Amino acid sequence: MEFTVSTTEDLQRYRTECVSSLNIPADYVEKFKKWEFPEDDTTMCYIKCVFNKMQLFDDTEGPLVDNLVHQLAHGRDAEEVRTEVLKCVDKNTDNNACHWAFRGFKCFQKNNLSLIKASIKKD
Ligand SMILES: CCCCC/C=C\C/C=C\C/C=C\C/C=C\CCCC(=O)O
Repeated sequence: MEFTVSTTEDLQRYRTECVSSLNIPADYVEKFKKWEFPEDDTTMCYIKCVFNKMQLFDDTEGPLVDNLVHQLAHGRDAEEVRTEVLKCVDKNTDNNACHWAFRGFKCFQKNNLSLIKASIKKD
C-alpha cells in the first residue's frame, strides 16, 4: 500500500487543475499563493477539489483523519496531530460539501497553519 505524501510541488499541480476546472479566477489564485483564503463559495469548492485530489477529504466521510495525521504530522507526534485534527472534524450540518471541507481547513489552519506548511515541505 504505497502512500505518496503531497509535497508543495505536488500541491501546485493539484491546485492548478482545480483552478482550471472550477473556473477559479486568477485573482483568487494570487491570494491563495500568499496563503489568503477568503470566506467565499468559490474558494470553498477550490479547497474541496484540492483536498480530494490529495486524498485528504471525501464528500461522504469528510476529513480523512488517517491520511490527515499521516500527512500533517510530518516531523511531529502523530497522536497529538490526530487529536488537533479531530478538534476540527465536524459533521456536515451546513449540508454543503465545499463549505464542509473549507470549514475543516479553516478551523485547523487558524490554530495550526505552520504544521500545514511543514507537512507539504520537504524537511
Ligand atoms: C478536520 C481538519 C482538517 C484540516 C486539513 C488541513 C490541511 C490538510 C493537510 C495538508 C494540506 C497541506 C497544505 C494544503 C492546504 C491547503 C490546500 C492548498 C491551498 C492553496 O494552495 O492555496
